[PDB]
Parts: sequence; structure tokens; C-alpha cells
Amino acid sequence: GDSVTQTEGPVTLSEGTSLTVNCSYETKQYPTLFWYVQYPGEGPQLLFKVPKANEKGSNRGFEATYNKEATSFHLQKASVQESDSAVYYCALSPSNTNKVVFGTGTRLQVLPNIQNPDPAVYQLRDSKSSDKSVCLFTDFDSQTNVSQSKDSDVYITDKCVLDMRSMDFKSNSAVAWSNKSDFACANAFNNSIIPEDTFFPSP
Amino acid sequence: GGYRARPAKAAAT
Amino acid sequence: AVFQTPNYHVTQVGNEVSFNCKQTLGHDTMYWYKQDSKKLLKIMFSYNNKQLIVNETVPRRFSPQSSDKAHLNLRIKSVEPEDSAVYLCASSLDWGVNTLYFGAGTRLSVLEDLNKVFPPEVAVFEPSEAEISHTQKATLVCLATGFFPDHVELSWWVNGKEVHSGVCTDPQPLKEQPALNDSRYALSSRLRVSATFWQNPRNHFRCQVQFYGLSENDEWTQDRAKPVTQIVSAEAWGRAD
Amino acid sequence: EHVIIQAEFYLNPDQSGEFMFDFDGDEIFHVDMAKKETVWRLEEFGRFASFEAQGALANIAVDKANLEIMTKRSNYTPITNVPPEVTVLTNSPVELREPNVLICFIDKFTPPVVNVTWLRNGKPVTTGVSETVFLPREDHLFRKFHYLPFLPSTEDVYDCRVEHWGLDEPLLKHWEF
Amino acid sequence: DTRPRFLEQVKHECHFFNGTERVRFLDRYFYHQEEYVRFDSDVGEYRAVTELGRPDAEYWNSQKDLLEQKRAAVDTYCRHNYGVGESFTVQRRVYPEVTVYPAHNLLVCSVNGFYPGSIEVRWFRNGQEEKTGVVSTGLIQNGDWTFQTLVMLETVPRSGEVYTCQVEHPSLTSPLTVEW
Ligand SMILES: *[C@@H]1O[C@H](CO)[C@@H](O)[C@H](O)[C@H]1NC(C)=O
Ligand SMILES: *[C@@H]1O[C@H](CO)[C@@H](O)[C@H](O)[C@H]1NC(C)=O
Ligand SMILES: *[C@@H]1O[C@H](CO)[C@@H](O)[C@H](O)[C@H]1NC(C)=O
Repeated sequence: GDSVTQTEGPVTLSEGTSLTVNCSYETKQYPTLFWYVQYPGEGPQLLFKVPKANEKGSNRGFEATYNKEATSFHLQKASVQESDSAVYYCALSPSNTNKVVFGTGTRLQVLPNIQNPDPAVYQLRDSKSSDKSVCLFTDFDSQTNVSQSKDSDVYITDKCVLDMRSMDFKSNSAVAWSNKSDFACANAFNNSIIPEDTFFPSP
Repeated sequence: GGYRARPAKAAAT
Repeated sequence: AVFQTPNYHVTQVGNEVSFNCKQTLGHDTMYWYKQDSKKLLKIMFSYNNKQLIVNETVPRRFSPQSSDKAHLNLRIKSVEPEDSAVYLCASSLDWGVNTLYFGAGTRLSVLEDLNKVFPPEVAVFEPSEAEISHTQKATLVCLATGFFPDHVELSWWVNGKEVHSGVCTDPQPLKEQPALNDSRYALSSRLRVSATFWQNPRNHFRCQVQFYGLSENDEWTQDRAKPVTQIVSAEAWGRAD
Repeated sequence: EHVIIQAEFYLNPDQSGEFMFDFDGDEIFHVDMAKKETVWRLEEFGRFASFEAQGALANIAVDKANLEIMTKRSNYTPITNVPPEVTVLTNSPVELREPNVLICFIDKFTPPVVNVTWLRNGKPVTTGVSETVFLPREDHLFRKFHYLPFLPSTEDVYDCRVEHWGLDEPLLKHWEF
Repeated sequence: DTRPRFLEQVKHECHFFNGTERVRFLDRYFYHQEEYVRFDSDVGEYRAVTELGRPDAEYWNSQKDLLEQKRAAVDTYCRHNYGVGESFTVQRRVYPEVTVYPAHNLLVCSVNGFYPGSIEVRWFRNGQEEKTGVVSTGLIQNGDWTFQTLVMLETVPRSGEVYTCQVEHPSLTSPLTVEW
């Protein structure tokens, strides 16, 4: 019956890049089209809607054209911000009754452009109320991809963007830990392709 | 074509 | 607004679960949607002024109910493991084509064996002295490990107040044993401050993980403490060196 | 130039409702509440247009709940009966042994509940008779059409008997020749 | 059966002038036959016609998306339904049957089974129209999307002068004439 097909898989862009989320629909009635955005920790939320056949919708820099001839509703934005990281839903509903068909949402992850990269792998400790010792790979630019550990007793998380707002500072960081005695921070991120200038202090 | 219905609104209680 | 309860719920196969929703927009039509890990958003029921219009769900397993136009409740008679999902409540002005207004969502986890539910173990790790002398910054790391299901809310507390700046928490956990189906999870979080702030002994840092688990009414027949909804924390004070 | 009206009503305690579209005084379609089907006034209309009957059932359900609310607001003041004006005529000039149709026209009445029966020589006739649903009016009373296709004869005599609560005895309109 | 009856009525009216060029929309609610609340496309909001509808007008106007929906109703509901059935309602034309017979100091012209109801019927004496003694039954709606009308002529049927009934209908490009 009524169908909606939008871009598959996660989309990862650096901020400032032009975004295009393709949406194609197939319906026998005359529908109204929607875009819904779902920010982390919230529910879906109306971005915009276009009731008539060849108009344009826009909100928060996003824009999509109801293309009746092509049966498309492609979402576009000329310069994505880091605040746009969310799941975007292309939705269809006939104009005579509210039967809303959603597509498989596309997760958009917008990464910051790190101005002054300073990649390094540090070791942390605690009150040793935990037999682990964590390693921290931090201050690398957004190009670096953190590979998941292929050792069963070694755990590596993915890169995470924290924002120190008072000083306009963004940084990436990934964490690796293990209880093995031969686990060291020098070999913790061998699975990944890290910058050659990465800084390893003498612990 | 497909006819269309203005929906009935629920009155205030 | 659209309000849903509960936010989280974990239960065993064959149990009964009850969801409740209220919308304050004055709308006539309310909806229940099922959202899975694959981010597919499919309708289950739609009510318009206490009358059921749409039913796309498995017959005889669910039991919606609406005594009022602003209330829409869902009941699952026997939960199967495939019912684990996020259930969203929505409202629209009437049954005609309209904007949908959603609630926050109810995360349901249906498990075959309630003995695989574990609370997290929380540990905080003090900043590296090398990072302090190289970047003049200090980032603490929090490890919440060994918990199941994935019903946690991590937060950082500096001097008794919750902080959000300088905080990054993993959007997804990582399975400790990715092979097993009901593997226990791990979660990391970082709090980064200036070096002078961490080097003040009068500053107190606490990582807190809110775990959502069982209830005091739940039958627990094991040697462990019951993995009830609980808060697990780890703390660290600043260090002049 | 033109007027299109979507007319709905629900009546208590009879628990009866209708949903119809009106174009310049004629019915485009109505929704059969029992069958949950769209019923076009002219069969050809169903080939060029369509209507989702489920939307009508939803609207009638809202009018039923609203009626209980509106009845409370008025402190349970009932409808005042209004008797109908019945007129019997023929859609063509009558000719002996030439098929034709008698039209019983019930007009200016409320509530929309009627017992209409055709009488040929004082005896009821139900073979071939047709009827319209209750049609709206600008004064918000109702009107209705009943059709008896007949073959004109000098022997036969016809009558339209209408029973309403605004009347006492039934109203009976005559036609012969 | 003499128990009281209670009637609720809802009329969603679409009024068109010069086709879809000028459109008025009316969302009307009735208790028995009294209008208690009404949305007028020209007003832009629900207003209570009587104090019986005072609670609904204030409640409905406050609902989110209500005014945007109702103010768009002329384009989204009235103009849409116009084109859904324009080909068999506005454009419907049925040509009429014209029958002339006496009934005899009265000659009658019977026009039957035409659509739309706009019609003009004249009576010619011989070559000039008799505008005196003509009575019309009016426009009668058969209820089956056809109309009929009866024009009478209180004339003296004198042999040798022809009598012609002339009808004019939007279904015909030229007038229709029938001679006795
Ligand atoms: C309704 O009207 C009657 C008088 O006809 C009055 O006695 C009564 O108090 C009013 N209210 C109710 C709720 O009956
Ligand atoms: C129609 O006839 C039934 C059968 O006796 C009766 O109950 C009902 O009151 C009648 N309705 C009217 C309007 O006369
Ligand atoms: C009706 O609208 C059309 C639109 O162009 C116009 O040409 C025409 O003159 C209008 N008719 C009247 C009577 O205003």
C-alpha cells in the first residue's frame, strides 16, 4: 500500500557540510508530506509539512520540496550544525484521513571540526576500588575513527564529543580498559589508525 | 477522485 | 504536552504490563506507536474521542483503554520477548490529516529469565597528571559496568549540583560478551574541567548512574540482592597534586 | 453558484444517525451505518469518485457523544415535533399502459422518523418501491422522497400513508386517473 | 412510544461563487434545529451563536492547530470536494422532455427530467409570446438529480393559430420548440 523509502544507514557529516536525506514515496491518494526529527532523549517532533503538491517546506535551515512528478520529498540543508544530530523521519499520510506511514529513520551525526588537534593517550587511576585501569585517547580531530577491540577481555568505547562551553572548547575522547596485567595504554588503540604525532607520555 | 470529510469535533465537557 | 508513564520497565515473559498517557493539547485523537532498535515507527492503535479507529496490532494480545478524550492507556496481557521496544504516545487535533505530537516514550524490556538483570558497578577514575601538564585540563572517567538491561541514566555532580558542560556520555553501551544474547553492558562517561579546578581539594566530583530494575513487590529467589531500581555512585575529591 | 453540504445527525433515544453529502439540494452519497458502506445516489457517481466510509462512522460517533453533552447543557429540553407536508406527484405526464413513477414527497418535518407506506386500492404495496435518506433543509428540518414505479391504469388508485409524531392519525395523500 | 427525542446536527457547508474563485466555509453545530456554535471562513474563528455553544467556541479556538486547520478549510476541504465531483455535478447536463397537451380552456407544457434546475419556458401566441394568463407550477425537484416544471396558458384554443412552447436550458445551445 502506502510506502515511504528514505536514506538507509547512519549519515556522518562534519559541520558545515551540505546534507541530503533522500525520500521517495508511493501512494495512490493525494497525500501531505512530513519530516519528523527525533533529538536524543526526546520523542519525534514535526520539522515541517507541505499539504499541496508542488510547494516547499522549511524549518531550522532544513528544506524539502514536495515533488509530485518524481514522488520525492528530499530533505536538504546547506550547512549542518552539531545541534542537528538526531534521527530524521520522512512521513506520508493521505489528505482524507490521518494514516501516517513513517520511513525507517535516518540517524544524522554531525561532527565538529577540531581547530587545534593534540592527540594523546593518557592513563588514569582511582582509589583502586576497581581492578581496572583505564586509558584515554583524547584531543584527536574528527577524522580519526576508533576501532572496537577484538580482544574479548579488552573493552574500547567509541569517540565522544564533549563541549567545555565557557572556553569554546570541543574535544574527542575514547576510553579503553581491561583487568589483564599485560594490558597497557601503549598498545590499547593498536586496532585503530591514530595520528602519527599522537603523544604517549612515560607512565 | 477521493472525497474528503470535515471531521466532527468533540464538545467541551 | 504529552506525558507517558512509565519511562522504563523490565519484566518477564508472560507478565502483564500497563502503559498510561495523557495529552493536554485538547486534542480528540491519540495514538500508540511502536519503535524498535532499527528505528522503525509503526502504529499500533488510534483512538478518537474514546472510540477505537485504527488497530494494526496482533489480535487479542493488547488491550487499549480510554476513559477520557485526553487519556490513552495500553495493556499487554502476556509480554513476549519481541515486545521489547520503545512505545510512543501521540496526539492529533482530530482523526483527519494532522501533525502528530509525541511523548517521551516508554522503554520496555521483556526478558526470558529475570535472573540476568544486574545493577551497574560504578567507578570514577582521576585525571592523568600527564594530561594536566600537557593540556592544562583534567578529565575524569566514569565506568558503569555489568548492568542489564540497558536502562541507565548517567549524570555528573560537582559540589552537589548536576553539571552538563564538559560532559560526554557514550550514546550506546558496549556488550561485555557481544556473543551472548543477554550480555551485560558497560558504559563510559567523561567530565573535563580546567586543571586548577581539579587541583582544588575543596571540589567534589561524583558520577551517578540511575538504574531502572525490579520492584519491591517483585519475587526474587536468589542469593544476590534484588536488582531493584537504584542509584549507584562513585566519587572523587580534587587533588593539589 | 453552488453549495455543497456535509450533513450529519444523531437522534436519541432512537440511537439513529446518518451521514450524507448534498450538492444544490441533491444527495451525492450517504454512508450506510449498518453496512459501513458508501451508497451513491446515482450508481454512476461511484465510478468517478470515492469516499472512505470509516471517516463518517467516526463523525457519527462524535455526534452521539456530543448529543449527551448538549442534552445536559439544555437541562434536558427535548425536540419539539414538527408535522410534515406530504405531496404526491408523477415525474412524467401519465399515459395509459406506459410505465411511470409516483413520487411521495415528505417535507418540513422533525424529528427524522417516519413510517411511509404506499397503498394501491387501500392495500399496501412494497414491490419496486424506493426511498431516499433524510435530506437537510435551510430551516434545518428534513425532507424525504419515496418512489413507487407503477403502470397507470383506469382501475387502480394510489395513496401515500405517512406516520409522524407531529401528527395524530396518519396523513394520506391520494392520486388517481 | 411518546418518550422525548433529542437531536444533534452538524452541517459543514461550502458556498461557491463563480466556481472556486470565491469560497465561503461554515462549520455549523445544531442542538435540535438551533445553531449554537459556528465557524465562518469570513470571521476566522468559532463564535457562539447562542450561549448554548459558549463553552465550545472558547474551547475549540484554544486547541493547538485548530485555527490553522479551519482557516485553510476553503482550500483543503471546500475547493477539494468541488473538483472531486465537478465532472458529474457542476458539469452535469440532462436534456429535457417537452410534452404539450390540453386540460379544455388550458393548454399545458410539461418539461421533465432536466438538470440543472435553471430553465426558462415561454409561450408564443403565433409569432409573438403571450405574456398574459400564463401560470407556472414552479421548479419541482424530483430528488433523483432531475427537475420538472409545468407552465400553463389560460388561452382560448382557436383552430388555425399555432401554439409553440419554447424552453431554454443550459444543456442546449439553442432553444427547444414544440408545436401543438
Ligand atoms: C431541569 O429543569 C427542571 C424543571 O423542568 C428543574 O426542576 C431541574 O432542577 C433542572 N435541572 C435538572 C438537573 O433536572
Ligand atoms: C412506526 O411504526 C412503529 C411500529 O408500531 C411504531 O413503533 C413507531 O412509533 C412508528 N413511528 C411513527 C413516527 O409513527
Ligand atoms: C469568474 O472568474 C474568471 C477567472 O478568470 C473570470 O474570467 C470571470 O470574469 C469571472 N466571472 C465573473 C462573473 O466575475
